Amino acid sequence: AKSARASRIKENHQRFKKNIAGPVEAARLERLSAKLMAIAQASGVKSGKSIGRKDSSIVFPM
Amino acid sequence: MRYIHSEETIPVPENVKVSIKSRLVTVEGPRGKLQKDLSHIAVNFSVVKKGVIGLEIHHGSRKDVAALRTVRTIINNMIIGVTKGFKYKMRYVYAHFPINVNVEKNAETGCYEVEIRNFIGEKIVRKVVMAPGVEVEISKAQKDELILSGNSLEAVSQSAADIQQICKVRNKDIRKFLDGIYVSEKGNIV
Amino acid sequence: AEINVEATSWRRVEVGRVLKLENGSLAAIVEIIDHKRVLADGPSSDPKLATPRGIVPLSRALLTPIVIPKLPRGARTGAVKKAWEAYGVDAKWKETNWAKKQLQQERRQSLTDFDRFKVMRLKKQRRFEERKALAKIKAAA
Amino acid sequence: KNLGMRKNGQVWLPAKKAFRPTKGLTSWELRVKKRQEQAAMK
Amino acid sequence: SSFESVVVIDGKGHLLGRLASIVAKQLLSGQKIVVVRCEALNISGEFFRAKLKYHAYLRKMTRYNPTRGGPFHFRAPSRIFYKAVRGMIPHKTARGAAALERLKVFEGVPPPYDKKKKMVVPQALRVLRLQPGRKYCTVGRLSHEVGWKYQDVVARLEERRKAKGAAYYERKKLAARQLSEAKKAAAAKVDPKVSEALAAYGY
Amino acid sequence: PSEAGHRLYVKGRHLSYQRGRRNTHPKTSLIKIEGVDDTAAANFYLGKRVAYVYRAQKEVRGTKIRVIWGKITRPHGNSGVVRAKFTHPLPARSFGASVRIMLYPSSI
Amino acid sequence: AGTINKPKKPTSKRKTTRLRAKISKRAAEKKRKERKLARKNPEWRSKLKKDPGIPNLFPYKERLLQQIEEERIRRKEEL
Amino acid sequence: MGRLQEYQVIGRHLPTEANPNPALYRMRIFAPNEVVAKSRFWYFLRGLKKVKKATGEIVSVNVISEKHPLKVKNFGIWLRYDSRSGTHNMYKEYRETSRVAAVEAMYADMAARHRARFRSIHILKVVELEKTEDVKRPYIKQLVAKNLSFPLPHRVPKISTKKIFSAKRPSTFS
Amino acid sequence: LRSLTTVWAEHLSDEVKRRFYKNWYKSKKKAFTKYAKKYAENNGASITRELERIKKYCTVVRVLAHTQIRKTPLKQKKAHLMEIQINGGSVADKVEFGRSLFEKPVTIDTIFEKDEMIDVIAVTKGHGFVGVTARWGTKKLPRKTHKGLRKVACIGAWHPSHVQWTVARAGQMGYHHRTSVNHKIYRIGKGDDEAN
RNA sequence: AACGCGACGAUACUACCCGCACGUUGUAGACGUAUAAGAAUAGGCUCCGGCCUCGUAUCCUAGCAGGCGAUUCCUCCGCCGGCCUCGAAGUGGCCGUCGGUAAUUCGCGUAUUGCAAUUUAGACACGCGCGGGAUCAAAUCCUUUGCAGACGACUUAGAUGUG
RNA sequence: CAUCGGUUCUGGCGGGGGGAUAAAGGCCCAGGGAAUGUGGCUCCUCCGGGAGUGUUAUAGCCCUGGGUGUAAUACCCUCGC
Repeated sequence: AKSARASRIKENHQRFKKNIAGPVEAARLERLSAKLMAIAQASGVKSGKSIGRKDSSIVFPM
Repeated sequence: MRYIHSEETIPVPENVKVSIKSRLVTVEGPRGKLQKDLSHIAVNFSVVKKGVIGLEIHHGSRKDVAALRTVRTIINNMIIGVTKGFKYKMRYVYAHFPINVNVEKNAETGCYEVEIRNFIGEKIVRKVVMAPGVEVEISKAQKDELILSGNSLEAVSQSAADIQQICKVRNKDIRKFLDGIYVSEKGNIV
Repeated sequence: AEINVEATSWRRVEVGRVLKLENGSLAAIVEIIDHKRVLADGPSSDPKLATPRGIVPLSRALLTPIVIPKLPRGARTGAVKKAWEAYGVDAKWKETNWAKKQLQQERRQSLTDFDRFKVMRLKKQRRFEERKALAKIKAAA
Repeated sequence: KNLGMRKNGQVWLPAKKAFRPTKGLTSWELRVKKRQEQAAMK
Repeated sequence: SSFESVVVIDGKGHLLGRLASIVAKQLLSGQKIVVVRCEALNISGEFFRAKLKYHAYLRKMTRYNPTRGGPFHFRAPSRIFYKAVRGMIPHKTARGAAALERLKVFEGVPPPYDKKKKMVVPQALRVLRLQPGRKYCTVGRLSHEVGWKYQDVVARLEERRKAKGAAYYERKKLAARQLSEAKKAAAAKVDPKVSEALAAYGY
Repeated sequence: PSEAGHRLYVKGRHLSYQRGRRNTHPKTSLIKIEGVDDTAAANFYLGKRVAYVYRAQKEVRGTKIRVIWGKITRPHGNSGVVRAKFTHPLPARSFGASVRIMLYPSSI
Repeated sequence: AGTINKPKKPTSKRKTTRLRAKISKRAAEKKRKERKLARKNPEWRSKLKKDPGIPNLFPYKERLLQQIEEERIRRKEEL
Repeated sequence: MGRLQEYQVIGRHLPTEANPNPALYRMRIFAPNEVVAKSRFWYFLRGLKKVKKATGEIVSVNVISEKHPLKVKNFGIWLRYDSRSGTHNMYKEYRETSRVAAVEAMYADMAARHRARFRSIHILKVVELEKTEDVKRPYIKQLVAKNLSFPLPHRVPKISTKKIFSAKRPSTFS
Repeated sequence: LRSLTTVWAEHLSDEVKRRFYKNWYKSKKKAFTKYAKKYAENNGASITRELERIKKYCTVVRVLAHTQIRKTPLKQKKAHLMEIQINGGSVADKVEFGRSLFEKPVTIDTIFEKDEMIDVIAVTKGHGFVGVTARWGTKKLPRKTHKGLRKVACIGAWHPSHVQWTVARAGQMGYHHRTSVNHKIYRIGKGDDEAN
């Protein structure tokens, strides 16, 4: 028997993933993301656009 | 024994440009452009004469002196590839099941792809991707022949070797089952 | 058929090549014994640059950019001295950058405490002038 | 073009020369003289 | 010979054992050492010899319990260099432990060591030690093939750091040009006697 | 105002006692002087007084800082390490600590 | 072989005192036995060993042979 | 084997009533000093003429200095060395300025290439090659070539071993 | 991976504030009260700054989500909160998607779909202290075996002079973390559907 | 990792933060404890002219442990504030205010620590004090739960409620 | 700290002797010779340099004898500061 870690079994699984299961998973992902998108849509310092500092050590103490 | 000085010479044709910097040899010609990194070999490059490249090794052993011949042949093969090119003709033969060979060019990657079907009646489709810069065509003058052409001899010969090795007969008498794709001719395009 | 090659251009161990030894003296190569040792002679009138005729290991020496032209192999000290004075090896060695660095090292080694204090003060004055020049340059662009 | 056939089929391979790293140390006439002297000695 | 607050050493191009011996001697003498870019360290000999030595290392483990007492196989390049250093120090003594606390090892150059001077050790430099033609391998490549997981992250961070260093070097070249122009312009305004006094002194 | 230093001594490090492979002798210490890398350079510092300066917990006679005094006796090895003899042997914990080599007694 | 990926048990180069002493004793016994066998040896041995002579690549072998002829002629004339 | 010198050692057998004027024997010995030279001389006479040290005397020991130590010369050395297979001839060539330097280079060469010690090597002849055509070995024929000139690639610079750390990476081009 | 910042919504429910307490009935329930003010201070400048920090520096974006445990018949009032990774799109897309998803209910059928295999992660049934026969499935010793029979006869019969870690021993059985894969969803039924 | 780490929430006090006031407080050990290209090494650097063994270099370096007043200079340094910037364990750049400052020269002071005795001087952390600014929290026992359990531990609930 | 004594480590300086009265070497004198042949001459070229001829010429070298010379210096021994 060919093992689950066999190179030929891995190549067969990769071909199956690319040619058969992939489009189905992509279409399901498109539908789910569309529904969840539908739910989700249903001075620099003083404005925060400039990222300022928030309000054990790597070096020896000096 | 360490030999004080040893040298080799490579002639360059008139329409060929050679540029060497940090042992990175770039050879350009009518057919294209090739590169090769030779930094793993200790060699001093020079221009001894107009159109002649000189290779020198100083205080080297017999092994180091002998490596210069390999460097010379590699650079000469690059020059021949950019001047005349390299061409490998392959033949596929069969007894009962005709081998179906389809050649396409992948637009995204820019490489040729060879699909082999019905090898001794097998249902699997063998797919072999050529090295970039290698063109494969189904010949029209002869029956059941592929032609692989390019500027890199190593790439062309390795693509031919991959196509030859993908159609391997397993668990059968090879005196009786003679099916396969074999390299039938090697030469230059020009 | 044009070829562009960029590689290393070493200086060569040859007859007439002047070596600088570790003591700062000079010696022209008269004969090459092997790849590690040569026979060398420095017939300089300056005692700092003079070297007795003898075997010099190449690991103990450095290749100067001076080559005495048409120096015969095996030539004795009189002929080597005549070629040395005719070529003017001492003047070209003085004009080279290695002897200038050696002279700077000797001048800095010969200093005293009062000398170092004056060096610091005069360097501070020159630094004031250079700082004004740099401020003027940076204010311009 | 090349007229002869190469055995392994790599027709692009150049006309190689013999690997003699000690080539050019001694001349032919001196070697002939040494051959005569060694023959007389033997 | 010099005494420093800390010596930051670029680990690129250095041989593992010789750098480890020199660093261990410095640590026991009392010098604080930081080593950066441990993924770029070098081991002499062909790569499969180092790979075989690490697999032989991986063989050893406490049989009755691998969670205690066993040789714990650290896959990171900084940890490999740390193991090489620790094998050269009496680490089971208080003095050896105190010498080990004076050492820091990292992959890449984390800040603020990216804006600090990195020194080299010529007695451990591979270009100055190995004979030409002898083969050598990379500790980072060995680590990647024995199970270290952060080769790509360190590579991306090093590329970002090198781009920032390129910008800093452009500014440094501009400053050097301006300094040369300033010295040339001010040379006319310095007192002449000051000039030949400094020239005779050698400055 | 002034902004220079005040150092009139040479820095050194206390390496170890005089020892074989196994036996150690605290009566003699090994000192690495900064910038001293050979025996001819170490011969300058022979007879110089060297001080090991350390801190204590209790203030005695106006200070918490104690000093062990000694002198450099002879060079050691080939790399400029010197041998030093102190009034009391230096603490074994001070392997790697710093010492001050003075310029006195001076023969310049 | 898969030595690199899966090395086997290492062969120790560290010696043991018992094996060192045993090897030393066997070496001493072997040299004593060789002395006894050389004493008892009935193999024929020549009184004068076969000298190899003068090498051919020595450049003055001809002058050495001239000297040998001249010395033998002089010795025959003196005797 | 060391800073050798060439000694002319002349010795003889002690005069007797039957032989009032014994013959003198002279050898050239490469030895570190005169005691070793006389010991080697008596060893060689015991091997050759069956003259023991107790029945002989040393007439003279002199130092033979090189006539032109400032001239580069080629030397051919004919020797016999002992391995466990037996005694083997060897002719070798050395490029030096003195016979003593050639002999020390020979001793180091035999030690490096055949693991031969001082006791197993007999120096049978040391000659100075008069002409360039007398050179046989290629490793000296390449050195006596016309207009000899070579570069020195990959020279590791001399850095003091007491300077542990360097601010710049060195270069191997001079 | 290192967490850089977290940005919370302005209003958090009581069932998710119960997660941050052990004695919620005694507490003043002060949690996130000072945090809720920074949405109004400087027009949420700190919130926008942290969102921009996630946008510019981060590579993995995860929402924080909690259950509405009050709609279950469970007596537990404290809700479960977890990080759910946003996959797909760019980092700015993930950040904007999560910020738009703040304070909103996400239904199960918008994350998973019928006829899909998923993975289930849970802690298993607890069994307490269990002997080797049920903990490891060892063969029972014969009847009336001395010093017990629901045991392993030899645990260390060879060298080393130790019990090895691979030998079956009595101890805790169950209550283990498990991740089981490839479970097919047969139906996603709606709560408001009276005929699901 | 129970002596590896991160983010976040709420933090009552003698708790937290800010200014200065010092430690019979502590630390494998301050004394200028100064200095970022990358890359190659059978090749590199550049101001594009040339340069490369070499850090034996560069910066800094004077004044009661460094005063006072001038002469004179617009050079260097430091603290704050604004705008940008820095996520590998997050910090630098520009501008502005203020304070200090021999690049030149001079006057007044130094003594007596008595012929040397660490040159008590730096950094980080900890603590006790004031004078101000800011904030009014949790956990455990107990009762309960059985998704748990030998006992501990664990999942829950206990403040008005969908208890 | 200075002046001493005992023991010891280490640096430098001034002399004497020996050998082939070192061997070399420099500068002169008188001979002899050769090539990894200088100049010259001839023949080819890619005009860059090769090949041949022959004994110092528009470079030099090697061997012998002599003078300066009891030269200097290395090495060994030795008297001191």
